[PDB]
Amino acid sequence: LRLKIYKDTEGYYTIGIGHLLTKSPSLNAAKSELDKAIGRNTNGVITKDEAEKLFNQDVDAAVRGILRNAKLKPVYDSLDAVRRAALINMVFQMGETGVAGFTNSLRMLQQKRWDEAAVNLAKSRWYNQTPNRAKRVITTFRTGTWDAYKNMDIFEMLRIDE
Ligand SMILES: [Cl-]
Ligand SMILES: [Cl-]
Repeated sequence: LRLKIYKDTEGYYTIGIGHLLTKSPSLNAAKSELDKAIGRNTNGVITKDEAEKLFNQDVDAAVRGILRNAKLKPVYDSLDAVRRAALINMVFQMGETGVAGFTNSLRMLQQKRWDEAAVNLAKSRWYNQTPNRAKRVITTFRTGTWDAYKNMDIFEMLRIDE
């Protein structure tokens, strides 16, 4: 959808399907990151094919972040496939270290206390800053369904949220 550099909900330079380029306030710094990611002089604009390539890599990266993380892996391993997509969604948005910080929520999720996990996940900066997205992800954790995305797989889910 967005094939030119934009800022994300935190004001950070981004392109494509939520591909964060840099936290630097320099648009030139962001353009340099873009060119390095794409492998050419893009001047701040990419193709659809390029956007989808970065997206595939970014999803892979989020899965790899979980599997390499001592706190996230055992939660991920305990979840069914639909709830695993909710966890990948969080990591995609906030990064592995950020999600690994939800210690209490992760525990509740591992215990399969879905309603209590949902309540705990909402007492977060995440929820207060991106409540509609957070509500969709949380409903996914609570129900183990894709109901919140009705009007599926992790790629489609992120295409919707991002
Ligand atoms: Cl992202
Ligand atoms: Cl709580």
